[PDB]
Order: sequence, then structure tokens, then C-alpha cells
Amino acid sequence: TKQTARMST
Amino acid sequence: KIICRDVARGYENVPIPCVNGVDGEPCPEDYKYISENCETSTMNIDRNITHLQHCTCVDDCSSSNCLCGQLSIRCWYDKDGRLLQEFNKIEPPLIFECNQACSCWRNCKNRVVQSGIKVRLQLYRTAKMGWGVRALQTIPQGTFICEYVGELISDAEADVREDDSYLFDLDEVYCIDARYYGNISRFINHLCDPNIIPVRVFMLHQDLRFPRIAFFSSRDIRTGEELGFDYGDRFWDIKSKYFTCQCGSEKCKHSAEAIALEQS
Ligand SMILES: C[S@@+](CC[C@H](N)C(=O)[O-])C[C@H]1O[C@@H](n2cnc3c(N)ncnc32)[C@H](O)[C@@H]1O
Ligand SMILES: [Zn+2]
Ligand SMILES: [Zn+2]
Ligand SMILES: [Zn+2]
Ligand SMILES: [Zn+2]
Repeated sequence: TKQTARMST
Repeated sequence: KIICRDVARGYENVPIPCVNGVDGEPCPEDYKYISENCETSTMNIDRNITHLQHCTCVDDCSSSNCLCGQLSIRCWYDKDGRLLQEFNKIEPPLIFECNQACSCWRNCKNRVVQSGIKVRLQLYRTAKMGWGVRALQTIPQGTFICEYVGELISDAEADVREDDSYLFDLDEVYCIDARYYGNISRFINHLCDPNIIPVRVFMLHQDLRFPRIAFFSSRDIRTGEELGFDYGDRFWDIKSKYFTCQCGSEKCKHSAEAIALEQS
């Protein structure tokens, strides 16, 4: 879980 | 009718025009178009040419003798530079292209992403998803489209960026933020029924902290179709609490109804 949204492969 | 003839201002192999048939909004200019990743703080990428694994091929690198193909598991490109049908579009392998240490020529079969954009794309205004990118030509399955290009930042820096609409995780993990510096890929929307996939690729360096993100078509794409990939749950776990998916697929995983249903 991170603070910001991340796109990913 | 055309607003900008090329939002890339000649930086790509082909132009990328911009149109807006929806409203009077000008094509976006609140970012800097760059064609290769940039740094706004020291990244310390390992660029040592002697650290490259490389092949000793005397041919076009289509044989079992190619180390680079083996690093990739196999060379996944066919004679036309498209991914083999056998390519795993669900869980893509790491691709190691040939590089400046290889004995092969620059036109060997294992250098697709490093040769850049070849297909005709258009930046356009969508109905419900802001700006998006669509095809101006037929794009066969397995074709390289474009790279996700932006500002290289640390995981920690990424977690404190105010705008998290353009963050792409590369994996001490790093991230590409295309908010302030980016290419055409920054405008590619999310689709729950996607027609492109991102793939991690190594070219002129093999620093594993810094894969480059290459988009390939995962099926045939027809002229006029919007390009989109599955942004993934590390995007939607957060974003679904602020807005809902407008892709309109009957398979949509992040729609208002899908989100309400899961919350209930
Ligand atoms: C990488 S940007 C894509 C380009 C963006 N549409 C623009 O105009 O700059 C991602 C943002 O586009 C919007 N977006 C992309 N896909 C969407 C979708 N399927 N449904 C709703 N909004 C979407 C969201 O604001 C998301 O944070
Ligand atoms: Zn080779
Ligand atoms: Zn090689
Ligand atoms: Zn080669
Ligand atoms: Zn959807």
C-alpha cells in the first residue's frame, strides 16, 4: 500500500 | 480538423496530430513533451559498457546462439518486429534487446523498441475520459506502439507527488512520472478490455532498477479505436475512491456499479 496511485505492469 | 499537426514537435519518427471534436479546449500544453526519460535529480543509472551482457552473433540474431534472446527467455520478435503469438500477454517476460556491446548489426531482429514509434496515432478529446490516444491505421497484434516516457523519480518521491494521474511503477524501486515531462503515452487511458500491454525492456543499459516501459498491441487494432491498457489495481485501489471507470466495457472491473457492489 502506497500513498499515491501507480500504474504497473 | 487539426489543431496541432504534431504534439511531439518532430521528436518522434512520425507526427502525432491533435484534434478536439467535443469542445473548445486547446490541446494540452501543461507538460513538456520529451521523447526519452529525463532526470530532475541524480539517478545513478549504471551506464558502464563493460557491465552489459551481450551477444556474439554473426547473423541477424534469429538463432539459438543469441545470448540476448536467452536473457529474454527467447527473442519474442518475428521478422516484422512483432511479438510472437506465443508471447505471454498476461504476465510479460523481461525483454533484453541487443545493445552497443553486441557484435551484431544495428538492424538485427532484436531491436524493435529502440527503433521508436512507427504507427500513426492521434491525440483526441474523448467524451468522458479527458484526452486519449487512438489509432489512425490498422495495428496488427504484437506491434510496438510507444514507450511510457517521463521523469524518473524514487518510490519515496512518487508517494509525495500531488498529482498521481501519471505515475508508472518500474518494479529501492523507481517510478516514471509523466505529469510534468512526458510523451504521447501520458494520454493513454485505462481500459478494462485493453488492446495494449506494457512490457519491461532493456536496451542501452541493463540497470535492473530502470526498465523502460514499452507498449505493444495485444490484439489487432482498427483505425479509430482508442488505445488503452489495464492500469492495474495499484492504480485503481486508490483512484476508485475518487472516480469511477468510464471505459464502458460490459467487462468493466472498476465501474460505479462494480465499486458499489464490492463496497456492499
Ligand atoms: C495517464 S492519464 C490519461 C490521460 C488523461 N485522460 C488526460 O486527459 O490527461 C490517467 C487519467 O485519465 C483519466 N482516466 C484514464 N482512464 C480512465 C477511465 N477508464 N475512466 C475514467 N477516467 C480515466 C483519469 O483521470 C486518470 O487519472
Ligand atoms: Zn544476437
Ligand atoms: Zn545482442
Ligand atoms: Zn542483435
Ligand atoms: Zn472499466
